[PDB]
Amino acid sequence: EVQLLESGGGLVQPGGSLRLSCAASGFTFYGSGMGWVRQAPGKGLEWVSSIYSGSGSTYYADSVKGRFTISRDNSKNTLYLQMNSLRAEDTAVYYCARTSIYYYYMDYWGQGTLVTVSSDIQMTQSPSSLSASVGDRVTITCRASQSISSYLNWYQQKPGKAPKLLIYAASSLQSGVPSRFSGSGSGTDFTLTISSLQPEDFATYYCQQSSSLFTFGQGTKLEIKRT
Amino acid sequence: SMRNLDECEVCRDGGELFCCDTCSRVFHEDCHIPPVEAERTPWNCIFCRMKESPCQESEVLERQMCPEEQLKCEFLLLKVYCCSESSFFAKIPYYYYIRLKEPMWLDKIKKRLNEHGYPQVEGFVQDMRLIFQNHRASYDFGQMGFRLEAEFEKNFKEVFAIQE
Ligand SMILES: [Zn+2]
Ligand SMILES: [Zn+2]
Repeated sequence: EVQLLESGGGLVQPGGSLRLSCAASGFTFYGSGMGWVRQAPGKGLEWVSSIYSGSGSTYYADSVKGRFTISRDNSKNTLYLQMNSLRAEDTAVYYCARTSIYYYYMDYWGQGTLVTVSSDIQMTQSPSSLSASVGDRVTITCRASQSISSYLNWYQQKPGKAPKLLIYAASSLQSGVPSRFSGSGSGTDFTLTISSLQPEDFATYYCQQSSSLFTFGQGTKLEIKRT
Repeated sequence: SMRNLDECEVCRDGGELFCCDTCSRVFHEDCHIPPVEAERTPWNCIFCRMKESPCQESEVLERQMCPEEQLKCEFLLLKVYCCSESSFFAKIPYYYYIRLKEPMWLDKIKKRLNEHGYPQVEGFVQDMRLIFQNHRASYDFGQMGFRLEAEFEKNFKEVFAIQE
């Protein structure tokens, strides 16, 4: 029932401008925070901008400051990102994501639209890469530059798919997510744990702090062992 | 701004007031529970947040005070403080210096809850209930507290979805 559809992505000459829109349905649009998250081909997730209640409550990455302008029209249930002075750094798939204000997590993601061109909180994720077997106990960990209380989310992403929320509020299991997944930690140090690894759990896992703006972990690829 | 009131939602007084990003309610730093962090990006009050959240009582109390449980108790304590009777039960009880299970008052529960001093929901709910038990066993005070108690117990059931 909930749907986010992005559009406006395409080819631009460097220095040029582009306008992304995301059409939202299946939820009260004005009641929800809305974000843009991009991903370069093969690379990890990077928060770009999110808007809450109007133009007074807009937030941008240092990367895109004074260059991108986020906006919303609640009457048309649409989110916009105006993109100016475009670099190659900017070539990426731009996801439209809904931020629930319950504990500031992104529970709904669009397909993403592709743009082709011609003193924040850091999040370290150990290990970078992991090889495990079906049935094994997996523990990925996130450390934060400074304290982020319990404002820590865990996401799964699989090839050709949008990120999916596993854990919010450091240790709360998102509806639908299997019970083998569990989060722990508060302050700086956090842990995602899979009790009995399953074939479908082979994926990339990103953590994300919500405390002040959003910053994603580098990601952790969980791969099968040899037989 | 034109979209926020000029009286603190809890105590209806002026001074240093912090605007909720979504609703019109505004708060003194310490009037909101938990205290206002204007640092945040953005700041939403606990009512607007709890509005966007997604069984026997024995179960609820036994629950460890994890980030969600802690928020719900903070939500309940803010509602207690928003009731006009909160004044009476905020500080040391009047009876305390006169010549009874344990002296209890809202500011004591507020400090403990803000300090994460309750390991379970039970610790919070029991302290809240003790205020009224202690009250009942004294003096000439009419229905003072009847509303504060009734209100808490309605909200407690609703927030943790206790049996009908
Ligand atoms: Zn006040
Ligand atoms: Zn509010």
